[PDB]
Amino acid sequence: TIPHLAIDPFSLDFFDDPYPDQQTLRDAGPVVYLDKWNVYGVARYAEVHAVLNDPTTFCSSRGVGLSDFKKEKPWRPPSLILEADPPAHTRPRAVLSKVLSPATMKTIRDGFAAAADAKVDELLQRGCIDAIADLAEAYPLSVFPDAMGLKQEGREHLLPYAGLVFNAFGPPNELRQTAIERSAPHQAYVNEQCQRPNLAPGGFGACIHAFTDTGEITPDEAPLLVRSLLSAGLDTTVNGIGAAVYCLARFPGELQRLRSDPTLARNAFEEAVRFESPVQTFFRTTTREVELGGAVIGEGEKVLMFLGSANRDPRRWSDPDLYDITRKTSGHVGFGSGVHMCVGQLVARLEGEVMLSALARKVAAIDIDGPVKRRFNNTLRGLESLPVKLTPA
Ligand code: HEM
Ligand SMILES: CCc1ccc(C(=O)O)cc1
Ligand SMILES: [Cl-]
Repeated sequence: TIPHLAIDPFSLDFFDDPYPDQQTLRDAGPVVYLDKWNVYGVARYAEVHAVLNDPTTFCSSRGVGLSDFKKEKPWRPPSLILEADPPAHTRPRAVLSKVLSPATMKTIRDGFAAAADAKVDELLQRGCIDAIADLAEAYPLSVFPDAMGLKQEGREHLLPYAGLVFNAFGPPNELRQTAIERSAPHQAYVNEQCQRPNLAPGGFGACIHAFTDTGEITPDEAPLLVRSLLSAGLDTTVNGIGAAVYCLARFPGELQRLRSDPTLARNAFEEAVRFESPVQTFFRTTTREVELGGAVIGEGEKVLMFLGSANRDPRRWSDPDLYDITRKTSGHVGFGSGVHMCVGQLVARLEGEVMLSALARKVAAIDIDGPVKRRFNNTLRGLESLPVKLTPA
C-alpha cells in the first residue's frame, strides 16, 4: 500500500538538484517509505502540515534527526526546546518567545538596519563581491553575535558549530560522521559561552539567564537555552539571506519590483524562505500507530518531513517554482508550523527585511559573474559561493 522508494534525500546528488526527486516523492503517494534509511516520508504540503500540527502523535522528544533517542545516545544533551514535547517544551518556549519578542525587536532594529545599510555601501565600493562570504555570512556575523552578547574572541567557531548541528540531524553518512569527528573545539567554545558570566549585559544570552527567577526555567536550564540560540540563530539566517540574494540575482524582474516598492522587502524575504527553504527537513517519531494519508504507520517510527517540497507542492501553491515577491506566503512551512514553529522568526525576518531594504534602496542590478558553488549539509540548503557584480542605483 505504501510505495517504497530508493531515493536518498541526504545524497550529494539530491542536494545538487532536489526538485525532480521531490516531485517523485510527492507524486508517489501521500506517504512513502524510504528504504535507504528505513523511515517514512511525507513530501506533500497537506501531510507535512498535518504532521507538524500533531505533536502528541508525531513527537520531537525522540529526536528531530534520524536518530531515535530511545535507541541511541544523542550526540549532545537534548535541546530543552527543539527536542522536547509538551508539557516540558512549554516553559522554555515561553522564555525564548519573550527573549525574542517585539519589544526586543524594537531595541535592536535601528542597529540591525544601520549595519545592513553599511554592509551594502561597503560592498558597492568593491562592486564584484561574493554574496555568500561577503554578505550572507558577513552581515549576520556583524549583528547576531553582538546581539547575543558574545565576546569577540572565538566567534570563528559559530558557523562550524551550526554546520555540525545541522549535519547531525541527518543520517550517519560521511557528512555527519566528519562533522562529529571535528566537533570537539566548537562544542567546547559554544558550551563555555552559554554560562552567565560570559554573556554581555542586555543581550539575548543575559536575558535568558535573567528569566531564571520567574519560575519558568531554573538557572541550570539557561545554558542549554543559550545553546539553542547559538545553534539555530546564525546559520539559518546566513542561508535565508543567501537564498534571498540568490533569488534576486536570478530573477531581475523581482529585483525591479522590489526597488520600486521597498516596503515589499519583508515579503520578498518570506518568499525566499518558501522558495529555497533553507531548513529543508526535520523528523518526528510516532508515539502510537497512526493513519496518515490512508497509510498506517506503526509506533516508534521516524517520519521525515520535506519542508522544501511542501513549500513547492502544486496542490497548495500556484506556480510554486516561481519567485514572486507579492505572493501570499502565509502558511508556508519554512519556519515550521504549530507548537515548535520558529521561535526566532522575528529576528530572522528583521535581518532579512533590513538587508533587502538596503539592497532595494542602494542597488540597481545584481548580476552573477562567476561560478556558483553549492554548500552541502544534511539539513541546510544554500550556497558556498555566489559571485555577483552589484551596480549602484
Ligand atoms: C531564515 C531563518 C530561519 C529558518 C528558515 C528557521 C527554521 C526553523 C524551523 C523549520 C523550525 C521548526 C523546527 C521543528 O518543527 O522541529 C525552527 C525552530 C526554531 N528556531 Fe528557527 N529558523 C530560522 C531562524 C532562527 C533564528 C534567527 C533563531 C534564534 C535567534 C531561531 C531559533 C529557533 C528555535 C530555538 C527553534 C525551536 C523552537 C521550538 O522547538 O519550539 N531560528 N526554526
Ligand atoms: C532552526 C533549527 C534548530 C532549532 C533549535 C535548535 C536547538 O534548540 O538547538 C537547533 C536547530
Ligand atoms: Cl554541544
